[PDB]
Amino acid sequence: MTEYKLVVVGAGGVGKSALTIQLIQNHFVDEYDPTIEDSYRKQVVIDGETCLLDILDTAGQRDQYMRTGEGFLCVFAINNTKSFEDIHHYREQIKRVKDSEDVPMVLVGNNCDLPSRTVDTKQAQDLARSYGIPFIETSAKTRQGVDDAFYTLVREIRKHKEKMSKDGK
Ligand SMILES: Nc1nc2c(ncn2[C@@H]2O[C@H](COP(=O)(O)OP(=O)(O)NP(=O)(O)O)[C@@H](O)[C@H]2O)c(=O)[nH]1
Ligand SMILES: [Mg+2]
Repeated sequence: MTEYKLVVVGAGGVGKSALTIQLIQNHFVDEYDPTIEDSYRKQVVIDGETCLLDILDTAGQRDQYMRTGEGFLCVFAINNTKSFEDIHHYREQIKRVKDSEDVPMVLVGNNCDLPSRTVDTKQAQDLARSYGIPFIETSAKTRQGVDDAFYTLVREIRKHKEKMSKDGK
C-alpha cells in the first residue's frame, strides 16, 4: 500500500488530539491532557486505495515534524481567534522548512458544535481560498467532519504528487 505521513498542527486546546483519537479509536476524549507528541498508524480505504496513514499529533503550546510531514491538518477552534490567527504563522513556518510554496494542507475549524463563535465560516473559507487549500468544519465531540478532514488531506497529498510528477515532465 502507499503510506501517507500526516501531521496535525495548531494552537493548544483546539482539539487536535480529540480529532485524531476520533479517527483512530472512534471515541471522544472529554478530558484535556496536553500532548507532548503522539503518533498513530491506521490502514484505511480512501477512494478504493488501501493506504497507511502515519499521523503525528503535535503539541499546541517543530522544525523536525514540519520536515517529515507530507501533509498538514491545520486546526483552529472557531471559539479561539488567536488559534485562527496562528494558522498563517504555521503555514509560513512549513513553507520555510520545506523551502517550498506548495505543501499539501487542509484548514480545519474545530469545535463547530459550540455556540461561542468568534471566527466566522466566511473568514476561514476566504483564508483557505487564498492559500488554495480545502476548509472543513469539524466537531470532535459529535464526529461531524472528522473523516472528511483527514481523507481530504490524503486527497491533497495525492494531487501534490501528480502535480510534481507532471511538473518534472
Ligand atoms: N465541544 C467540543 N469540545 C472539544 C472538541 N474538540 C476538543 N474538545 C475538548 O477540548 C479540550 C481539548 O482538546 P484536545 O484534543 O486535548 O486539544 P489539543 O489541541 O490536542 N491540546 P494540546 O495542543 O495541548 O495537546 C478537551 O476537553 C476536549 O474534550 C470539539 O470539537 N467540541
Ligand atoms: Mg493534544
